[PDB]
Formats: sequence, structure tokens, C-alpha cells
Amino acid sequence: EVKIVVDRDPVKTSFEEWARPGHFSRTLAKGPDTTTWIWNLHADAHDFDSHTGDLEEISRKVFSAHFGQLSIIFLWLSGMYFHGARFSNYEAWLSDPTHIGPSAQVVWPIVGQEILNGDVGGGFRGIQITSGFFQLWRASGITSELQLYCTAIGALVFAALMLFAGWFHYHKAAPKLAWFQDVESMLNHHLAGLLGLGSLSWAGHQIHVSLPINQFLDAGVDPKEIPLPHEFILNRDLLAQLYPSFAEGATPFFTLNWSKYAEFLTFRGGLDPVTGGLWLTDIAHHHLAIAILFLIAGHMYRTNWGIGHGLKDILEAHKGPFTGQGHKGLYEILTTSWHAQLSLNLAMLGSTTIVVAHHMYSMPPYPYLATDYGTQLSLFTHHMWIGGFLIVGAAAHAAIFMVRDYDPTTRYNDLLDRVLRHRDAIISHLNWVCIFLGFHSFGLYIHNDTMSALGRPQDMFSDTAIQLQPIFAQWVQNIHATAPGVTAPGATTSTSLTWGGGELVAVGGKVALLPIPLGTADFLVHHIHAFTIHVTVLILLKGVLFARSSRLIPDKANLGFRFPCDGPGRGGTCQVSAWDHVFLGLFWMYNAISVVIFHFSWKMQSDVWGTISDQGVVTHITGGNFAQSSITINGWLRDFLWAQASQVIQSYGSSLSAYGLFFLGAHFVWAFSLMFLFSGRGYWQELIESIVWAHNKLKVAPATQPRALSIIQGRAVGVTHYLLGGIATTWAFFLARIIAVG
Amino acid sequence: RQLWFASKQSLTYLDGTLPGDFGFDPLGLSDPEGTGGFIEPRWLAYGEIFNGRTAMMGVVGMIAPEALGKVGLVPPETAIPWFQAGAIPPAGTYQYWADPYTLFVFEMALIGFAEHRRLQDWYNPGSMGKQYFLGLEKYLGGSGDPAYPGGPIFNPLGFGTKSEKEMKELKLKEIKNGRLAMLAFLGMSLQAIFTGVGPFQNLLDHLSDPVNNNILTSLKFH
Amino acid sequence: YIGSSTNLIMVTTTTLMLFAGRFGLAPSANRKATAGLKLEARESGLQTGDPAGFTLADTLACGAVGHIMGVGIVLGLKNTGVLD
Amino acid sequence: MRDIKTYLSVAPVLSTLWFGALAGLLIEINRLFPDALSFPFF
Ligand code: CLA
Ligand SMILES: CC1=C[C@H](O)CC(C)(C)[C@H]1/C=C/C(C)=C/C=C/C(C)=C/C=C/C=C(C)/C=C/C=C(C)/C=C/C1=C(C)C[C@H](O)CC1(C)C
Ligand SMILES: CC1=C(/C=C/C(C)=C/C=C/C(C)=C/C=C/C=C(C)/C=C/C=C(C)/C=C/C2=C(C)CCCC2(C)C)C(C)(C)CCC1
Ligand SMILES: CC1=C(C/C=C(\C)CCC[C@H](C)CCC[C@H](C)CCCC(C)C)C(=O)c2ccccc2C1=O
Ligand code: SF4
Repeated sequence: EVKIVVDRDPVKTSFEEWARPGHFSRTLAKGPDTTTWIWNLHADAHDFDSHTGDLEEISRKVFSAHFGQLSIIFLWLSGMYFHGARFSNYEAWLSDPTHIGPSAQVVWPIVGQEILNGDVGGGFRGIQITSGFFQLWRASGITSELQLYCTAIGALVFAALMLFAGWFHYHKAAPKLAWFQDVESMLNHHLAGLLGLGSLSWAGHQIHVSLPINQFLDAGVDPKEIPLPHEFILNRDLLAQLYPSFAEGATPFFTLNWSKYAEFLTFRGGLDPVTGGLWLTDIAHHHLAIAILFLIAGHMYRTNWGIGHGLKDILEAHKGPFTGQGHKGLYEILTTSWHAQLSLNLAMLGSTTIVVAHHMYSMPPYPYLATDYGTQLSLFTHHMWIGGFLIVGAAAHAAIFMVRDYDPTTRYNDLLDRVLRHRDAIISHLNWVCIFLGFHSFGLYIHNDTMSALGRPQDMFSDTAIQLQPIFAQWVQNIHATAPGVTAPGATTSTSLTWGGGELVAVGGKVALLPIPLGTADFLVHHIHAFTIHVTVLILLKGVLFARSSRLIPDKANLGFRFPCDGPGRGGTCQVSAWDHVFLGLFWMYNAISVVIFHFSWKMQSDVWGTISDQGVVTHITGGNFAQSSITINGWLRDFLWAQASQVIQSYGSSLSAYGLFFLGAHFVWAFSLMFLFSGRGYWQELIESIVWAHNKLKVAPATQPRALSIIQGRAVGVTHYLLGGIATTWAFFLARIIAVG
Repeated sequence: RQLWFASKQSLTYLDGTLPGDFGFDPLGLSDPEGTGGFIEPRWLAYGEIFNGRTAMMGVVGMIAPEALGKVGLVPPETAIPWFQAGAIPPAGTYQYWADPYTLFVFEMALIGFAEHRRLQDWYNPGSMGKQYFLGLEKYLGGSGDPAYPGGPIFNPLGFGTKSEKEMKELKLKEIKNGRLAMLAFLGMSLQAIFTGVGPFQNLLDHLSDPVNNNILTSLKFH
Repeated sequence: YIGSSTNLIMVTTTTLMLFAGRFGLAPSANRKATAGLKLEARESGLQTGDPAGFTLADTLACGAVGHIMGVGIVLGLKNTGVLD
Repeated sequence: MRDIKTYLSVAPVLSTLWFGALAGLLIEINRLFPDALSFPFF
């Protein structure tokens, strides 16, 4: 059945191994042969799979390790709440959120660096933040420095709880294997307990605290006089003075007269004109609706009583003619291998983060988030990068599974077999498309640029010339605009304001949203994204399929997951290891994402954001030039890189100086990485030797013999810096630009 | 051996030798296959009897002071429903010889001596009658059963004088009473949230008017 | 207000499934419905009183879904009023 | 006790302790003799 059998004191808490570096691995433990040793110490620190050969210990280590990862997050949260309480103009920000920048960092004045303390207003100074906590603390009705302090302590305590918990469950009472593999109950609790009861509890706090309090601040009152949140929960008559449905108590909920709670549980849609965010009634309803759906879904898989499904039997009924044995056997290979689960989870959590970034800019959920141009740009950019990386990780661990855990004599699967057998078709067809999109997406930009350069602006691809109208997006925009009429009679308005119809929402002389048009200039760039996404898929997919064998090397599996090459024979076999396919994917992931966050930044400044006249005419930040200048490659140079880098470049001598330095500093690191990617090891090894000789002359030759980095480390350092230089350069480019213009 | 809502798992280990047994256990807890901490069938039994005993004096104090305020010679000042005695300030309080939070720490220290020593005898039988404790060591060794230490300080006259059946009969009475009190205290609470007029009053509300039946009403007030 | 419309709909729904879960019109803890038919009954070991094998965990499921199909019908209140 | 001291003596732990002390020292000197473009003692 399903029970809790654990062990007692597997590994004794002691400090011995803390003074025996490289104890975990048998190879590393003998000592530092050369400096190659101190690099292999960290490269194999967390690879629990290579230390031991059984699933039980690997499990207990990953289970306890997560507790550490969970603990750090709490400590990270604790600082953010603490800092917002002791070093912020939050309470001032609650008075005029429209035109006082959120600041929650203050620097010590040592070497003149107090120039960084910007005049964010509100009688305060400091680094203007952009993570947008302030809109999060207002949407939860905090309205006090004291309440930000107590949660900071509460957040800190849990960190000690988690960190303690990690210790307890690896040294004192560690679970057994049978505990881990019972994945029906695993899903059963997470769906009902974590996901389900998480929302319902939160839908609680919104009903009794965030809603009635924020309804005071939105109504307009000084924060200091809002009765404390435990007054409503005690004095039930106060909730009556706003929400008369709270007189009858919770009995309508029990008599199915649910249309009595219509005051604070609605289906409005749209955005709030006062605060530019969603209607907290909808949000209040939303988590409640989600709560029920998850909770019921929790009760599906059989755990201990008669009722419930069997995850094994579900996978063993779907087998088709084209597919053969179908999903039989996938239960094992998804249960006796952590690298399978980590690869599968990474892709979904990777994808979801992206969808988060597409929704949070079009349905602004927190109050006074819409007119916070510094926040919108950062939050959209941040989760794109997070979403991009995690997807690449799903390729690496899927590739690792093919090399280490896959075995067609015991863990045999049929679908994963058929997929292997026709892999030549899969890559070649994906190869042709990546070429097709390559010619018809970039080429149109090149042809546009050539014709424009020759004085033929009537042969370019644009709205004023040969036209390419996205109709399919223009059609679906139409449908969502008229959905409130027929196909969703409950809704008062559309689910957003970017649908091809409606009206803008103005908050304090700053546009929240308005219908986003889709002309030709948008059609091209959407087919750029379809191109770089496909190419990135090609590299990672090729790595996963060919991680065990190919027509070049027939025994690549025997060489492991990350090996440099197989020598210069057969024409040259540099970079055939699956690790080097993900190594290549990173650049395209860095390429796909970068154009997306360029596309978002220009489209919103040119077509959406911007001030609004008192009369009613709207003037966007860049004057609406995206629809004409974004179709020529030179256009992306003049009017985006050259014209929107002005603020970062001349940011010297004012609080935005720290961005001016990072802008340069990130170039230096980017250009630095090239030394590792372009060159090779055998040159650096020899130059090291001559340097080593001079130290022999003066007797200062070390005993950990100097060595050059290993082949796959020269690449690993090469890509890491390149990514760090590329991402940070955009970081300093964006924040300094948007903070100055809005 | 009367069984109530038994289960195949339950009757593999609930042998009935433990007093208060009725073979009721559908959540895998007392299962002896899985024993880390706090899931030992002894410890759970140890926590079962203690919680009951705390309930057996917790319940009576949860209805004594107001009901004794119904006729008794208690001056009405210290005759109050239990939740307004001072435990829950938002329900009310009363000014005792102290001011609160000094009563707490005093209480937590006095409890600390009895509690921790009460814990050690579970870890190390007979240990608490070895180191010097101002005399009294002759008793604090216990009889070897942590839940039933015995001794002239704990079992002064001595019942269960000599009869295991009686003791088994007695301990059966001790748990079923314990279960009765735990549920009862859970009654005095959930009544308070909904009724909000005090425990013993809420029995009169159903006495003078059985048609009250606050279930159907479900009005909430402090 | 016992016996109004929302009540009769509830009592029929709940009893119909408890009938269904015990007499043979549903998969209880002791009957599993396969990809086709329902009569694939098995043992599960939940020693109880009801001779039909209706356990403590089946007096809750059929009770639970007794209300899920009891709310969807009642909140189809386009012809039985909006407020009771 | 011996094992704790040995661990504290491994290279990375000394580095942060050593450099941290060095950072504190330089910051203090710049707090007391700021701008310091020349060495005007002799
Ligand atoms: C600016 C630099 C650059 C350019 C142009 C390319 C171009 C290409 N790379 Mg690539 N790559 C680069 C940098 C670049 N890469 C770097 C730095 C890396 C390291 C990370 C990689 C890593 C990499 C990988 C790993 C892969 C590619 C792939 C591809 C090809 C897919 C795109 C395609 O088919 O479009 C078609 C070609 C173009 C759009 C180029 C412009 C052509 C224009 C439209 C017209 C050209 C003139 C015309 C022919 C007239 C001829 C004139 C006559 C006088 C001759 C393409 C040839 C993928 C591939 O080949 O598989 C599909 C692939 O798998 N590259
Ligand atoms: C067995 C099993 C098995 C399966 O498998 C599953 C299931 C079924 C789930 C399970 C069940 C369980 C249960 C039911 C449990 C319960 C318990 C309890 C209730 C306890 C209490 C418990 C309770 C208790 C102790 C209580 C106590 C109390 C007290 C002292 C009081 C005190 C007081 C007073 C006087 C007055 C003042 O002014 C205040 C105060 C201070 C407040
Ligand atoms: C006479 C007689 C008898 C019978 C009895 C009876 C009559 C019983 C009943 C029982 C019952 C009568 C049960 C019930 C149950 C129920 C339940 C368990 C419920 C659940 C619920 C739910 C699940 C809900 C949910 C929800 C919510 C909460 C909200 C949202 C919506 C919904 C609705 C979904 C006996 C056997 C003794 C023997 C013979 C004689
Ligand atoms: C530059 C370069 C090197 C040389 C880089 C080396 C040898 C490592 C860089 C030196 C590091 C920083 C060691 C210095 C840190 C020591 C621990 C000493 C610390 C003392 C400080 C506190 C001063 C390679 O080894 C290499 C290998 C493969 C492909 C490309 C390249 C490559 O491009
Ligand atoms: S160049 Fe380097 S990677 Fe390529 S074959 Fe030679 S050793 Fe291998």
C-alpha cells in the first residue's frame, strides 16, 4: 500500500568530511594532482548520479537538497520584505503612486557613490527599484511599515524551518525508496493540497483583507486611517458598510443562492479606470474558481482506498496503429530515473514562465502597474529570460537520460523506440523548414533594405507598398473584441484591452493600454520569432536523438554525456557530444529571446505607452514610428539602437550613472568571452609552460602543476561570459532608457 | 472485541492488547512498518493518553467558572466564560495579581521541570530517580511504563491494587473518557465560533428552546 | 424552508448515487469499471458493516459526487428563479 | 573541533576572510583620508 517507512540515522552528523575536500567522489578524493583537480571538484559536486549507483541515496540527496533551495528563497524573500520596511518610501508611495518612483535601496556614501541616491521623490532618496514589489504590497493591502517588518521575521523563521528540515530528513530520518516512487499520492496531494488549498486560502485573504482595504485606498483615504485588517474580521458591521452581502453570513453559500455574493464576486473583465489594474472582484472570484477545479482534480489517482485511477493503466490503454505498443512501459522509465522527470518538468515550467510574461503585460493584475513603465518592461523581460533558460535545461537532461539511464533491454518503450528509428527524417525535415523560414523571414528584411537603398520605396514590403497583412491574427483579434456580445454573455467587457476594439484606459496622464494594431511590420517580426524558435529546436532536438549513436560515430553513448571530441580523424570530430549541442543551443536561445524583448520594447513605446493629453489626443513615446521603420535592418539601427541608447550613453553624473558603467562593463565581458571560444587549449597549455619555467628559476613553481582548462571547460567558460555580457548589456540599456522617459 | 469502522490495515497491528482499542485506524498512522519519529505506535499511544488527561482537567475548567457563577459562592468578578478569562485578549481579560506575559513565563518554567523530566523517563527508564533532586528520587524512577509511571507520588493510595483485568478495565475507562473529552473540548470551541455566548449558555439555548437548533441558523457573532 | 426546489433536487441526487454505488449502477471501492463494462469487481480490504462492501470511503464518494451533480442542476436556474 | 579548524583553513574560506579584512581596511582609510590624489607628507 502507501505508507511512510523511513530510516533512522543513515549518515551521522559530523564535521570530518568538511575537511576532506572531494570526499564524495572516489577519483577526486585522492588529492590535488594538478589545477585540473580544483575544477573537477565543482563540476561534479552536485552530480549525485556519478557518486553512487542506486536510486535510494540519489533520492535522499535530491530531496534534502531541495530543502536548501527552498530555504534560500525564503531568506531572499525575507530581505525583500525587510528592506521594503526599513529603507523605502513605501508609505509615501501609497499617497501618490502615480508620480513617485519606488525606491528600496540606499547606498552608503563612501567614495562619492552617494550620487547613486537618486531623487526618487517623496522626500526620500535611493536606487529606484523596478522589481515591482510595491504594487504587490499594495494589492495585498499592507499600508504599514510595521506589517512589512513582521512578515520579514516570519519569512526568516521559515528559512530556519526549511533549512532544519533539510538536515532532519537526510541525517536523522531519511525516507526510503518506496516512499518516493508512490507517484499517485504525490500528484494527489500536490493537486489538492498545494495547488488547490493554496488558492482557496489566498482567495480567502483577498476577500477579507485586500478587497475591503484597497477599496478604501482606491476610494481615496490617507493610509494611516484605514482601520486595521483585523477590524473587518471582527466587526462584521464594517464589511456591511461596503458589502451588504456580508450581513447574511455564510448561509447563502450553503443554500445555493450564490447570486447574493454578487457584490464582491463578479465577472467584470476589463481593467479598473481608477487604478489601471484588474478588478479585485474578478481576481477574488478567480482564485475561488481555480480552487474548486484543482481540488476535485486532486481526487483522481488511486492511493489507498478502492476509488481512483492507476497511472500505469492509463498509459497502457492508449496504443495506436501507427504507434504500435503505445504508451506501455513509460510508467517505469518515468519512475526509475530522475533525469527523465527533471527534463520533463523543466520544459513545462519553462514554457509557463513565458506565458506568464505574455499575460502580465496585457492584463495588468496589480494596481498602478500599468502606468509603471519601468516595471512593465522589466517584468516582461525578466520572465522571458527565465523561461528561455529553463527550456534549454530540459534539452540537456533529456539528453543525459538517453546516455545514462536509457536501456532497451529492461526499461523498454515503444514510442521512444520508433522515434529513434526514423531520426534521419525528423532532423532533415526540421532542417528544411529552418532554411525555408530563414530565407522568407530574414530575406524580406534584406530585400526591403536593398530596395530602400536604391530609391525604390514602392517595391519594399510595407503597408504603403507591396503589402503583407496578417489576417489570421487580425481575425482572432476581431473575435475576442465581440466575444462580450455573444460568445460570453456574462462578461461585461473583453478579457483585455489589446483586442481590436474598445477604448484606452488613462491613469494619471499615462496610457494603461489600448488596442494594439497588427499591420505588415508586425507580420514580418512574428515570422522572425517562428524562425529562431525553430532553429533552437533543431539544435537541441538533434542532440537528444543522436546522443547515443550516429552514422559518424557508432558508439557515441560509450563516450558519455559531455566529452570534447573523438580526435581529428574521419575528417574531424570536434563537438559531437550532446553537451556541445546544448552548448550551441544557448546562443540561439540567447538569440531568440533577445529579438523578442526588442520586439516588445519598441512596439509598446511606439504604439501603446506614452502620455495622454488633457484634451484626449495621445502621443506615444517614440511617435509611432514602428510601423514604418522596423521593416528595414538599418531601421533597427537608426531608430532603436542608436536613438534609444541616448539615455544610457549620457547617463553620467546623475543617479542613472550606474547603468552607464554597466553598459560598458557588460561589453567588456562579452568581448572577453571570445578569447575562450575562438582559440584552443593546446596553445594556452604551451604558453603556460614557459611561464612555469620562470617560476622554477626563482623556486616559486607550485606543486599543483599549472594546467590549461579542459576542452569542454574552455567552451563552458566561453558561453557563460558571452551570455553574461549579452544579457547585462541589454539590462543596462533598458532600465536607464525607460526610467528616464517614464 | 467491538470494532468500529475497522480496516484490514487496522487489524494487522491493533491487537486489542493496547487499552482503549476498538480497531479504528484508516490513515496508516499506527502502522508499525513505518517508524521514523512521532509515528511510533507507543508514542502515539503515549500522546493519546496524555492529551486525554489534559482534556479531562481542561474540560472541567472550561465550564466550571461560569456555571459555578450560576449559583456558586464565587464572587461574579472571577465568574466568566472560559475564553474571556484572559487567554484570548480580543475576547477579554481580567487583571490578576500579575500582568500577563509574566504569568506565561512563570508557568512555562514550572512546567519545564515537570515536562522535561517527564520526557527523560521515556528516553531513559529509571533515570529520573538517579541524580540528586532534593530527595524525592525514590519515587521519580517510575514503574517502567512511561504513560503509567506509578509510584506513591503519582499513584498515592494505589488503584489497580492487584488486578490486571481491572487495570485493563480501568485503562479502557481512561481512554474512552479521554476520547470523550477531546471531542467535547472540540465541541466547546466550534460552538464558541458560531454561537459566541459561551459554552454552558449554549446548552440552555437548546434547553429553553430545542427548536433553536443553531445549525440551520449558522449566524456568526463574537 | 425544507422541501423547496433546491432541496428535493439535492435529496434525489445524493440518494440516487448511494443507491447506484451500492446496488450496482456505479463503480464503488469494490467495483472497477474498465475501458468497457463496469462489472470488474475486486477486493480492497476495508472491513465494515454493510455486507455489500460499501465502506466508509464509499459512503463519502457517492455522497461527494452526490452534491456535484446536485449543484450543476440547481444552478441551472434559468427556469426556477435566480434567488431561490 | 580539529575538523572545524581544518575546514576553516581551506583556501576559499581564507580568501573571503582575508579579502574581507582587506576591503574593510581600504574602505576605512578612504573614509578618513578621502580624495587622496597625492602623498603630501615629505
Ligand atoms: C550573422 C551571422 C550568421 C548567419 C547569417 C547565420 C546563418 C545560418 N545559420 Mg548560423 N550561427 C552563427 C551565425 C550566423 N548564422 C553563429 C555565430 C553561430 C554559433 C552559435 C551559429 C550556429 C548555427 C547552428 C548551430 C545552426 C546555424 C544555422 C544557420 C542557417 C539557418 C538559417 C537559414 O537557413 O537561413 C538561410 C540563410 C540566410 C538567411 C543568410 C542570408 C541569406 C540572404 C537571405 C540572401 C543571401 C544572398 C543570396 C543567396 C544571393 C547570392 C548572391 C550571389 C552573388 C552568390 C543559416 C545558414 C542552422 C542550419 O544551418 O540549419 C538549418 C544550424 O543548425 N547556425
Ligand atoms: C485516530 C485517527 C486515525 C485515522 O486513521 C485518521 C483519523 C480519523 C483522522 C484519526 C483521528 C484523529 C482525531 C479525531 C484526533 C483528535 C484529537 C483531539 C480532538 C484532541 C483534543 C485535545 C484537546 C485538548 C487536550 C484540550 C485541552 C484544553 C485545555 C487544557 C483548556 C484550557 C483552558 C481553559 C480550561 C480555560 C482557559 O481560560 C483557557 C484555556 C487555557 C484554553
Ligand atoms: C438508514 C440506515 C442506514 C443509512 C444511513 C444513511 C442515510 C447514511 C447517509 C450518509 C450520507 C448522507 C453521506 C453523505 C455524504 C456527503 C458528502 C461526503 C458530501 C461531500 C460534499 C462535497 C464534495 C461538496 C463539494 C462542494 C463544495 C464543498 C463547494 C463547491 C461545490 C461543491 C458542491 C462541489 C445505515 C447505513 C446506517 C444502515 C441501514 C439503515
Ligand atoms: C586564456 C585561456 C586559458 C588560460 C586560463 C587559465 C589557465 C585560467 C585562468 C587563471 C585563473 C584565474 C587562475 C587564477 C586563480 C588561482 C586560484 C590563483 C588565485 C590567486 C588570486 C587571489 C590572485 C585556458 O586554459 C584555455 C583552455 C581552453 C580553451 C581556451 C583557453 C583560454 O582561452
Ligand atoms: S581540435 Fe580539439 S576537439 Fe577537434 S579533434 Fe582536435 S582535439 Fe578534438
